[PDB]
Amino acid sequence: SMPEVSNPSKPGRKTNQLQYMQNVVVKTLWKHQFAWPFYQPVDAIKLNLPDYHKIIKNPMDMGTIKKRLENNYYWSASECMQDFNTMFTNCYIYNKPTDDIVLMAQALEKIFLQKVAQMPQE
Amino acid sequence: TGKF
Repeated sequence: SMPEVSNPSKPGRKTNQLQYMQNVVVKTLWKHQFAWPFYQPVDAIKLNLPDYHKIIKNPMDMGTIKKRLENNYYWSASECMQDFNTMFTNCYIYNKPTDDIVLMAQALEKIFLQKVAQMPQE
Repeated sequence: TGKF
């Protein structure tokens, strides 16, 4: 199923960094011409990737990340950054080195890190 | 199989 975007038993809040993650990082990446394969969870049935969940045990996508930020799901920007890293790393692990989507992920991840390098201090 |  889709990853959880809310959890009443997980401590969450909205920090200055987390608002930067929502209003600068996600916004910048979402507008990128390479971002669309990351907008929604990988649908291994629709995409005919029958072994996707054999190889990838912790799926993540930008749609989930954006909803978690909207729900104040995270306690720290660190947690949100790790979700982005999981999303990109999953793509490198599952797909072929020569696939377009790997190149697209590499260009998106570089922008993600550029923006994180300018995140405000907590 | 695979993506693209």
